[PDB]
Amino acid sequence: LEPPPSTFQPLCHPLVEEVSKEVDGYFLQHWNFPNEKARKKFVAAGFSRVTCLYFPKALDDRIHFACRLLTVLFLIDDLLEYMSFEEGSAYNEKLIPISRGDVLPDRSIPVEYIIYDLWESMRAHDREMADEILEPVFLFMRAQTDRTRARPMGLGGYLEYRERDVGKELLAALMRFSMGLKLSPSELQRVREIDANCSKHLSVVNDIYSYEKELYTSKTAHSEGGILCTSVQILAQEADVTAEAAKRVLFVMCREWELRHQLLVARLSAEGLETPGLAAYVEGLEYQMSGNELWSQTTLRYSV
Amino acid sequence: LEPPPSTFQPLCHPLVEEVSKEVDGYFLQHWNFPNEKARKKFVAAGFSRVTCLYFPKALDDRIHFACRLLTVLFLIDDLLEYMSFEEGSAYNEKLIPISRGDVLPDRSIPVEYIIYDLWESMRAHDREMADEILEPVFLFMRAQTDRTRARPMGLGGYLEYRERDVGKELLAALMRFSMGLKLSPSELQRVREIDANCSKHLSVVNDIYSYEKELYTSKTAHSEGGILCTSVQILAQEADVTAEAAKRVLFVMCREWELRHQLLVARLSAEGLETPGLAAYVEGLEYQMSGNELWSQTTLRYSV
Ligand SMILES: C=C(C)[C@H]1CC[N@@H+]2CCC[C@H](C)[C@@]2(C)C1
Ligand SMILES: C=C(C)[C@H]1CC[N@@H+]2CCC[C@H](C)[C@@]2(C)C1
Ligand SMILES: [Mg+2]
Ligand SMILES: [Mg+2]
Ligand SMILES: [Mg+2]
Ligand SMILES: [Mg+2]
Ligand SMILES: [Mg+2]
Ligand SMILES: [Mg+2]
Repeated sequence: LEPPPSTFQPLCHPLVEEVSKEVDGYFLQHWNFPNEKARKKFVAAGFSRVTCLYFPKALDDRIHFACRLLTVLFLIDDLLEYMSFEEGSAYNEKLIPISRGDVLPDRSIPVEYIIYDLWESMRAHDREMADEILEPVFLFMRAQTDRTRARPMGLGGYLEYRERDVGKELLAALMRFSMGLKLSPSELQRVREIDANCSKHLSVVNDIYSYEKELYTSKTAHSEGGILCTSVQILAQEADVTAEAAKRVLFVMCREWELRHQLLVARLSAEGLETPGLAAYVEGLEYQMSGNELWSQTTLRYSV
Repeated sequence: LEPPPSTFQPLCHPLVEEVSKEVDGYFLQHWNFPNEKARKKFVAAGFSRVTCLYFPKALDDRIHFACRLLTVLFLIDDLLEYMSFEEGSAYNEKLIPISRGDVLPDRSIPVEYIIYDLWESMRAHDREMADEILEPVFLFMRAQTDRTRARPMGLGGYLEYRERDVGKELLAALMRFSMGLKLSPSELQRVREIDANCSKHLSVVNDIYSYEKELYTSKTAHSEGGILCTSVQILAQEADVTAEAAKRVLFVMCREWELRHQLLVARLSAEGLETPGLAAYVEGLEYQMSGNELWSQTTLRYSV
């Protein structure tokens, strides 16, 4: 699969090697893997590597929090595939009060205490910015088991839903936390078109590379949790082409979204609305798009 | 607009010039054009040229019938843009029994006697093959004013509907007629998937090139008859990109349909199911696709 040209230059956080060792090591100590094969597969994924590609301008003393959060979320994303919507929702809802810190974790259950300790540590570091990630995470978690996944969707409807399931908002708040980048409500409201555009790119680039993994899952895992929900399948169906053909077409659309990002950024600046905070922010989103692509292309999570 | 690479090479009927003069000449004599500007615009379109590009292997003494039929359908297609759906339906429905020869035309009304005389001349030449064009034409006519045009559609629903509005079936029956190419019902059932795929290519290539014309029409003619119904707008809205962006993506999808045509034909031959008749037929479909594209990218109908 030959990606169409992009003008985006992906960047990776400079501390990626040390932070990946730290965070992978933490999960290898605490998380419950079913066997050694699974432990190796976990390390192969490079969950801290994608985090460092997503947030290359994260502050050095903050990048690890982001790595931990995305790692645990990846792990849960995989667990949900073996559950019904009802079971998955129950699993996720239990972690919400724990994430807030309202409820103590069962220390015999790694997901509970990992989640609890992580969020406590983030609030200890920067309470205001950590709290601003909570609702975006819960919105993502609830989308994961939304019944809409069991209903046919068109492309537009899918992308509207997928903005939640792909965790666009959580990634934005996490990026801001990791960079210590504070924005006003007016600044935030100002870039909503830019956000919505960026989420389609993240979503579809992921869909393109994760399709084979997810097709297999739809055949082998739970009839609800493993359900095939992806732009690749949707376009293949609507246009009556193969999944591989749909990937090639979707990749061209991703590049059109890249062009639109540049246009929207130019226009924000042109109408005198680009603050220094907003400039750092929209550049931040570009790294998310190019980083997501670079990792997705190379990660063993999708290639094997 | 740079079309991506294609391996389909167009071909034009050898008698294109003389048949064009003949058929243009007939319509200039009989059709009620409003003024000299419209007469010139009619000749500028090259309706017999597109017909000769669609059916380059038509029999020398049948190609003119196809030019006449497509020419009158083009003229009516344009008239409908200034009517409500209801008016358009009444207009087309009048012509249906006349096309059958069941009702005599009012000889003071050019569209009626042109339609009557044409179909009578086709039945005189080859009755069985002429009759096989009737219902496909009527299916297309009824799609033209179907209120589904004014209701939301996704890409898949559009392509399904547009198969009728683009006249895929009538073009196929007309192609066979013009070539004297008789296929059995079983043979036709074998290539149904091939037909469906070819329809999407004809549709979207036309949509891409005729978009500027249709956009202008939507803003200036009847709000129903001139309504913008096209994959360019549908994809632009589904993806939230410009019309120009949608065209680029759609063009790549057209090449995917070309690949699929080649795969389906190869499979048909491999299974020992490609009769000599079917071989001629599928090659004929390829000419429609490439001829449609060559004319669309060059006709003054779309560029001015
Ligand atoms: C940061 C990414 C590479 C996204 C890819 C898909 N995963 C699924 C698990 C939960 C994450 C938020 C994410 C959507 C992240
Ligand atoms: C044969 C073609 C080039 C198609 C182009 C669009 N026109 C519009 C008028 C009615 C025709 C059937 C057609 C769809 C033919
Ligand atoms: Mg997943
Ligand atoms: Mg998921
Ligand atoms: Mg995926
Ligand atoms: Mg038209
Ligand atoms: Mg039309
Ligand atoms: Mg058109």
